[PDB]
Amino acid sequence: LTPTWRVYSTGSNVFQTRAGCLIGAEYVNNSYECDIPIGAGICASYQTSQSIIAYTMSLGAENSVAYSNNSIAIPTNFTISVTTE
Amino acid sequence: ILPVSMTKTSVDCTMYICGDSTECSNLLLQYGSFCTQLKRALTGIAVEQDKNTQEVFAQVKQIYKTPPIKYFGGFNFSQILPDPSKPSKRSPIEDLLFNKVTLADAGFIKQYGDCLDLICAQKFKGLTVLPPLLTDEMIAQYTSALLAGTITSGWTFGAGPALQIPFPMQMAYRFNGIGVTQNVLYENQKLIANQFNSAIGKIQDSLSSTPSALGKLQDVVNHNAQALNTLVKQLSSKFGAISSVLNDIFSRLDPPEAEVQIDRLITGRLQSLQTYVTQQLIRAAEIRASANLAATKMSECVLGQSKRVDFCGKGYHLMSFPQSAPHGVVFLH
Amino acid sequence: QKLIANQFNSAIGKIQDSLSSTPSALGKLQDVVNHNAQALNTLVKQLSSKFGAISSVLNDIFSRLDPPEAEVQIDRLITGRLQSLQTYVTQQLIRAAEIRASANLAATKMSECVLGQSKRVDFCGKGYHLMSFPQSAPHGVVFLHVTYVPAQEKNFTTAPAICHDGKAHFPREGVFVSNGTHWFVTQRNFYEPQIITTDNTFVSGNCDVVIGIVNNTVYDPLQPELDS
Ligand SMILES: *[C@@H]1O[C@H](CO)[C@@H](O[C@@H]2O[C@H](CO)[C@@H](O)[C@H](O)[C@H]2NC(C)=O)[C@H](O)[C@H]1NC(C)=O
Ligand SMILES: *[C@@H]1O[C@H](CO)[C@@H](O[C@@H]2O[C@H](CO)[C@@H](O)[C@H](O)[C@H]2NC(C)=O)[C@H](O)[C@H]1NC(C)=O
Ligand SMILES: *[C@@H]1O[C@H](CO)[C@@H](O[C@@H]2O[C@H](CO)[C@@H](O)[C@H](O)[C@H]2NC(C)=O)[C@H](O)[C@H]1NC(C)=O
Ligand SMILES: *[C@@H]1O[C@H](CO)[C@@H](O[C@@H]2O[C@H](CO)[C@@H](O)[C@H](O)[C@H]2NC(C)=O)[C@H](O)[C@H]1NC(C)=O
Ligand SMILES: *[C@@H]1O[C@H](CO)[C@@H](O)[C@H](O)[C@H]1NC(C)=O
Ligand SMILES: *[C@@H]1O[C@H](CO)[C@@H](O)[C@H](O)[C@H]1NC(C)=O
Repeated sequence: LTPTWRVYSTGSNVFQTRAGCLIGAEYVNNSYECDIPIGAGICASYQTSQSIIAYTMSLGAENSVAYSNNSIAIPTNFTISVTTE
Repeated sequence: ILPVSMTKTSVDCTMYICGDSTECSNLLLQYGSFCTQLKRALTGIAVEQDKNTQEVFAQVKQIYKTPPIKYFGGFNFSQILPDPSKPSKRSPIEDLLFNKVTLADAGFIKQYGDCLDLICAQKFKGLTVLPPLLTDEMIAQYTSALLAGTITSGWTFGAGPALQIPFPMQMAYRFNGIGVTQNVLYENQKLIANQFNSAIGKIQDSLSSTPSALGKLQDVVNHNAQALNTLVKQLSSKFGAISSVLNDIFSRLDPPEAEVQIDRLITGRLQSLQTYVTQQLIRAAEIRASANLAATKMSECVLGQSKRVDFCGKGYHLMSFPQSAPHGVVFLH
Repeated sequence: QKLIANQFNSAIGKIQDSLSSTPSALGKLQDVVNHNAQALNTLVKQLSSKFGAISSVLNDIFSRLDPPEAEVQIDRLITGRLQSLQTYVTQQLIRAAEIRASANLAATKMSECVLGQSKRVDFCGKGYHLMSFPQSAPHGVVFLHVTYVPAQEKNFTTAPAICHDGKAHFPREGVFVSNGTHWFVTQRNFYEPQIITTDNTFVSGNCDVVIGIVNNTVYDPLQPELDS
């Protein structure tokens, strides 16, 4: 169906996902912030020359609390924040 | 137990109503755009489900980790923290809940290659399922990060930077927050730890037992399945026509009245689709309201200590623990 | 006071820059208007549908058809358009329901953040709520939440209790911290060390039931100087 939709050739590798088959985007192992949500944790964005790339979403920045059996952290400063809603 | 999201579905009117019939496509074209509203509504519903999941679960900007040593003032959280000895980094209680909920799900299958039989056979009838944006191992990672933050930092990580604190010290200050002096904990720590361990084990026994209390999550799945089954069975309705098959109508009838015969069939099936869409939107609204309540409960019981009566459990609230469930969430108060 | 006023002024100016910026975050108010306009437009456009009839014009269908079948042709068009109106009304009610829910939430938030101070976490802004300000918007309302966010933390040494004379001492409304050699008492939300005296602690029990007690001294502010 839609015979005109040849979608050129396999210039960009076809990436197979659980949602389906995506043609026209190149998979990368780098994790970036989501731009266009494809689904199942995969998002696509326009970046660097310039092309459309597909990747795996990152939950957030890693952290590790320095826990100890005698230790506490107390602030020495404060910040006043104004937010909209 | 609180529902969070539901299944994302898409329906193709042209193929569902008139499967492989060009004459039907030309005749449906005279009705204008009778399918954009349904497609737009379904896309909005799917986006709403994804947004609901993101608001409920994505509340921390950092992925905290627990120290390798699992000694917290004598308390044992080994039955709720994930273990790396499984492909799914899930707690034993999480595994029990998923095993209990999995009698029916969407199938887990979305490649469509292995379909040679309820979903993919309905796939030939324009009922597909879109995958959730967050997989269960990312929802699990979110829950594990939230649990780690709560055990280590307490309520400090929910309003800025995570601040470390000994676990007995956080319990003593939390007790002081409800009108009980901290010497009570410092003198009955062993008894309190024993009671907590026994209570957790009884939680495991309660869930592992037969009287499944997870009816709220099962009701949504059952309703969706039954609605889809009714819609697919509705294709057999005659709607006043001599027959329910378009090919048969074209072969056995001349155009002059075949036009109205199919117009009647189109009207009946379009009415069925609009009714189904209305039912889906109403259920989407109730599920979204439930999601909003769940979000309020997470933010007010998990991220802090609540003074509201009978809001986070029954009695005098101390803390709550989140666990992930299929299209839902489970709290331990 | 001066620093806090400067921070508040800077935060308000940044709020102006955020709103005046091109990436408008006011999509919630625009979504409702867009949805209503699109629904109304499709309702208007639905008039041109033939509904399977011979023609969509009443005058043409009346002049070019006999009454025996013109009646049912008009009845078909009437039924189709009535179905369209009932549908439109249904989505109008569902949207009104959602609007009412949002309005109820907004009213509760205004009454609980603007008219008072809220202890509910992540309800009136993000952080520790101080006050909120309402602003009027077309078919909506905008809140400006002022919160308190700690910063510049420092590590210390801490104890649950301090043993002085075979007695356990506990803080009144503070924590026990130590910069090393010495021990001080400070509030738990801001660093303000103080000497641990009998007016900063209360005595309960002995020095063999609390895990982690530390030997130290508690100063008596009455006997040494007012010994006359
Ligand atoms: C928090 O830290 C900031 C930056 O170190 C302090 O701001 C400085 O304050 C001093 C005196 O008030 C000024 O001379 C500097 O010009 C300020 N610099 C900046 C970058 O703001 C602030 O006073 C601290 N707040 C506390 C300790 O409560
Ligand atoms: C907390 O106490 C339990 C006692 O049952 C310790 O043993 C765990 O028991 C559960 C339930 O049978 C098992 O699923 C775990 O595998 C057991 N843990 C281990 C290490 O064998 C548990 O270890 C204790 N947790 C602590 C001390 O953190
Ligand atoms: C913690 O800070 C206090 C205050 O600076 C230190 O207490 C001593 O206080 C006397 C009284 O003025 C000073 O003459 C000493 O110089 C202070 N000691 C030091 C090392 O500065 C206390 O010693 C500090 N504790 C540490 C650094 O472990
Ligand atoms: C505070 O001083 C007492 C002084 O007795 C310490 O008590 C220890 O234990 C018994 C007495 O209960 C005796 O052996 C000694 O008097 C002490 N030393 C040892 C090695 O036992 C007590 O341990 C001190 N507290 C802290 C936190 O050091
Ligand atoms: C606290 O002390 C206990 C005592 O053995 C130890 O098991 C645990 O690892 C310690 N926790 C720390 C140092 O964070
Ligand atoms: C305490 O030291 C640890 C060292 O890993 C650091 O991560 C933490 O930020 C420090 N907390 C302070 C300085 O309040």
